[PDB]
Amino acid sequence: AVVKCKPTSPGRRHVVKVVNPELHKGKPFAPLLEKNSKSGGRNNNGRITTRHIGGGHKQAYRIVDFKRNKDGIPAVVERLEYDPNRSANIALVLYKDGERRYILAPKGLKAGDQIQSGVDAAIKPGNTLPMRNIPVGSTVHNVEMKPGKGGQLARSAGTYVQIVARDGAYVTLRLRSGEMRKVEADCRATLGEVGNAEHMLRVLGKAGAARWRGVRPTVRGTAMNPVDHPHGGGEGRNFGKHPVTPWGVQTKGKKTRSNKRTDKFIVRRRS
Amino acid sequence: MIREERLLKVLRAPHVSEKASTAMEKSNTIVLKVAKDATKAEIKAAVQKLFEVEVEVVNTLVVKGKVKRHGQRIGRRSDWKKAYVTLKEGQNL
Amino acid sequence: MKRTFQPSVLKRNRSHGFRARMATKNGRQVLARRRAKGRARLTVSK
Amino acid sequence: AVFQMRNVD
RNA sequence: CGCCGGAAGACCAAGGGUUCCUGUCCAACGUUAAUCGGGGCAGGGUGAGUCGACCCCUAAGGCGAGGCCGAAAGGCGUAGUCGAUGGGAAACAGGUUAAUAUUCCUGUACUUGGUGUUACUGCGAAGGGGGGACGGAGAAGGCUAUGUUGGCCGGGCGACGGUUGUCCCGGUUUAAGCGUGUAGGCUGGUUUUCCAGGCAAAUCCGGAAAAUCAAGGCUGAGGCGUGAUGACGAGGCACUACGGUGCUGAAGCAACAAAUGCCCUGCUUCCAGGAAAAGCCUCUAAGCAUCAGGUAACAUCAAAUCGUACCCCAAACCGACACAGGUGGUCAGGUAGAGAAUACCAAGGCGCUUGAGAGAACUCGGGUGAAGGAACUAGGCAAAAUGGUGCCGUAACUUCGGGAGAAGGCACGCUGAUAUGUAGGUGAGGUCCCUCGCGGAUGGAGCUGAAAUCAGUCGAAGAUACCAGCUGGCUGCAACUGUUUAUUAAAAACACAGCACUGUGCAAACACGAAAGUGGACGUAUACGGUGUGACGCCUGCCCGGUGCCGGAAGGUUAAUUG
RNA sequence: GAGGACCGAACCGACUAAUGUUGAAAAAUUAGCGGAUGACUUGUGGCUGGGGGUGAAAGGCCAAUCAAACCGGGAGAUAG
Repeated sequence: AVVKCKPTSPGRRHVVKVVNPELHKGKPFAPLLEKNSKSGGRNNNGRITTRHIGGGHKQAYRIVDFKRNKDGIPAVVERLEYDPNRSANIALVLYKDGERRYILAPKGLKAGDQIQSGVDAAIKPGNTLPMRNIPVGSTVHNVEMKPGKGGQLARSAGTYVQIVARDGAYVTLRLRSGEMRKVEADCRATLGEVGNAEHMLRVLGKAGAARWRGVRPTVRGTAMNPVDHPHGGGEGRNFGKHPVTPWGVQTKGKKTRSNKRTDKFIVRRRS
Repeated sequence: MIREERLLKVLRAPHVSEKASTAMEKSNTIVLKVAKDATKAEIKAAVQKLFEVEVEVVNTLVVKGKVKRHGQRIGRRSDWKKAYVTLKEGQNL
Repeated sequence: MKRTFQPSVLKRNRSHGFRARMATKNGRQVLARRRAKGRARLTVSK
Repeated sequence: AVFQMRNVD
């Protein structure tokens, strides 16, 4: 339930906060917390391998149970909690043995829900069961790319992946990008979709809003110099040159992809 | 500990001064130079036998040698360790 | 105006101390030249 | 101080 | 006499390295003379179980057994190790020196270990859990540092009209520790049984069933006692190298105000969701199991090594100088005031290492000026002016927050009365209730104290000093807050949220690196990179010939290769 | 009690003008100014090393020097 900010002073007028009242305010479940120091975008060489990354508020990473290895055991939600690292909300479910692990939150999730991973598990949202048991066309997220590896697919908020086919050991998936890709049926996946569909609505609303996100200001290359960027000079803005990356790779209209090994999995290019 | 021979070199020379004389007539703490190393305990044992008097408490400090110079050439002196051996009611010489 | 020289003994020994010369093969060669040249101070410290 | 500038006549 | 007094006072770290103290000296050092000095020479000075370092632990990182990789040098990195700007046990008052004091002395203490005696008893990791362990902003409340007034004690009857009184001056200071556990804050406690969890196990944590009871516990300033029969103490008695040393030494209370300090690592609230490990509290395992060990009372021993002087916004550090520059943290008095602004003062430190004159131009820093009031000038440049609080009132326009303190005015001192000090705030005695405490109600003295009305009064001027917005209109540009050529350009330039295009399915694209390995990211197309444009509103037309690129695979053309 | 909110010290920044120009100072002082709860400032300690680094982009900055730092070497380079 987004609420547009009132125009009290500049840098506040355009802001649109995305409040989430059902979230449980308070200190995070401490033992699973661990350090996540900012890299600054630099590597071991100390070179800036990736620009426009630095600064921002400190963040603490939290482990999440992608594998859902505890099959059979019933689980119950305790409370939703904010995750700085990801657009998707995370929830601290309570296993019957008393063990606790974070999990991505399905749109149908509420406090006290009886979600349960397992091969024999009933088909309700929030469950994580292998796709071989999954009916065609159901909304699916957190799909493993490899058997038991975790679930790299559809981790982002509002994402969902339909399963349009099941022929062979593989099961075809419909990615949010619209790109088609085969995946083995043995891989685990979560039913339904993550509920943070309101995430796109945020618009920051000020120049300093990106500063805590670790984002750094972008300098266009036409404003630069020929020695620093291929674009530049010309005395008074200008342009002329065909657009390019600073390292000279052609921007706009050049597929940089070159994997070959994974082309077998690519049923179709994204549209 | 003793090892009598190590103890003997600790008491290389007494260090008389106008301030030290006041320490003996009032605080009853004899003042003398000691070895560059050693410890509070070894200095105490040196007084227990050779000075044949009981020690109350030992205190130590290190005065840095003042730099000297003559022309472009310079000549730093040498460091030495002062010590404060407080004496009990049994003090003599 | 602030001077370029802003002394700190802790930074000095870490950057220009005898230990830094031994940190790499290139640094050990630096000491070798000072010795053949003859010097009162192979490095600097206290 | 020496300065710089240019003598463009 | 004059200056600072949120410092030009005081302290620590950084850094400097005897500049500290004393005697003596004046060649050179000091922008002058110099008996003086941060100068020459010599002597003296730095006292630690509990201040800090060392030590234990860890961040960003560095190094790195093997290993991976690279012509060689070398690069990366595991287990490890190092790394404070962090965390981790414990000393406070008085006195003394020419210079050092939480170090020595005096008084009262405290922590962690070794050993011994006695009592009780399941003790034991590199492991599990708990704890340590943390954000921004805001709101007050309860207190202390500290201040004012009164009381008390000691001293003073005034160089000139008054001053034995409602007068003047000074003091009224006391810590750690220990006992007490309040103002508050947090949480329902105890017991029994069971478990797919916490790599092994578990009495601990967690989960599940019951029973019982309602206050069980933790945290916590400060106050009150003790510490304190003292110590300090204005001022005297006494010797006196006139630089001081011994002895004695009165009162040592109350009320109010009160913080930026404390309770507070709290509470409330908001996204931007807020280090790491050890010490510490517990749990067992491999084990010992009458032991060793564990806990408690007493006694004893040990707490080493190193720093400790001086300078600390400067004459000593950094600036070639005894240089109008630069340098982090801590201590925060009186009056006025919103205030750490500013003026005058306390404590305290200084009059800044050339002076004495003369009173020309001209120059620099200021004051005032009759008449005019931008006529000056590239240009209202510079000066001048506006300036506070309370109240009245305030247009076009707008994204309905603005514009706006728009503009434009009134009131402002002192004294009396309302009320010999009011509204309020603080709060004693008396009275009563108490599972009886640092209680509550009742009660209202005393103290403190604005703001207002009326009347009177003085000056040319009462926000009188310092302090302290000039305002309005049209328009260009950029949305705005910011950032930018350190050392001639602060802008229309850059950034900007937003919009769009394009690349990317994860061992991603991209980037560093001959590689290995990292970053992206411990992210997953609502994500990330690149490019363009630059809030918002109205929108964003046409052209693919040329150039670039995508898509397409027959044909034309064509390399190494085959010969 | 919200704000890259308002006035305004510390703090940070350096728009105007005078003085200074072998200055007290190889960029300061004086009288005004901007920001001052944040895209803030700063202490301490690390990281990126020369055709490279870093840059809210001035080709600025990298020890008073930067359209390619400094040191040593080739080197007594070449110079019609």
